[PDB]
Amino acid sequence: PLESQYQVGPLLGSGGFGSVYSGIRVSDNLPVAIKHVEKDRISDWGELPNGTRVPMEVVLLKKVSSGFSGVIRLLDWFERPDSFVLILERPEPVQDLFDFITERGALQEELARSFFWQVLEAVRHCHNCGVLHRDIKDENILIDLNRGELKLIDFGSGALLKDTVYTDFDGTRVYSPPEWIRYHRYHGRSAAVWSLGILLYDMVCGDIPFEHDEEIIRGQVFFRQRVSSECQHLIRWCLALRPSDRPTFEEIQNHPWMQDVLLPQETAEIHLHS
Ligand SMILES: COc1cc(-c2ccc3c(-c4ccccc4)[nH]nc3n2)ccc1O
Repeated sequence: PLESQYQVGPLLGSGGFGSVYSGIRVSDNLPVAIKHVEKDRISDWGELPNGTRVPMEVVLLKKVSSGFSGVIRLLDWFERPDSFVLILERPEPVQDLFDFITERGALQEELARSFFWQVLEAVRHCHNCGVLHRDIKDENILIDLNRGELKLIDFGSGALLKDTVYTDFDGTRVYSPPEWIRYHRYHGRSAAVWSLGILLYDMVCGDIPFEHDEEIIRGQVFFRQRVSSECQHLIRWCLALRPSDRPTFEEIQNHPWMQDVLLPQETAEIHLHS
């Protein structure tokens, strides 16, 4: 039982990530996070080996929880009469990237580079395990302050990665690409590159570039902060209106702006205990 091996605590973020509470694995006092989702509110279901009917979030989580510390890992899960319970890693201390940027404003390019590199690595990992996140944004990224490591969270809007067209989407609209707004269809990788474009802009500029469908459709990027030419090119590239014109992950990590990133621990020593 859950009440048996974990000591449940208060809600986290007052409903920021939905119904997730802080907890402790009582056997070793491991900090965990405990997410509840009720069956009635589940739109997308999956099948686990051995045929157990389970929310897609769990299949995706099982596939990406391999020990790579770029994504928050699923330690365990339980089924209850009317809901499901997830036990997840809880970094300590930790801060959400959205709150980090809010408090700090536009990040210095050295720091945005380290962060953005880590996020790419995490997304590459997901794709390699057959998972498309679909909700990449600052709110879904945690910072492990001690180690300077970023971690992806919230795979609730995710899908199995496929090479064919997607026609559904339940993520954040201002992070969605022109194809979705205009046609309600997209391909996984080029849409993910678009959202990464939005994310990077948010990091260097302190906010998102588009607030309405029309701004997204137009694809004009105005920079309100001082941003290097190299970084501007990368952002404008990811935010190409035509999916085909967008870079591949390899092209992004080979971009000149991306060269000579800091190691996560270096990043923490320089920027996190500033
Ligand atoms: C990796 O997959 C998922 C992860 C989460 C999620 C959310 C908040 C989390 C915190 C935390 C700890 C302290 C403060 C704030 C957050 N720690 N670990 C978390 N995990 C929720 C759904 C998912 O599918």
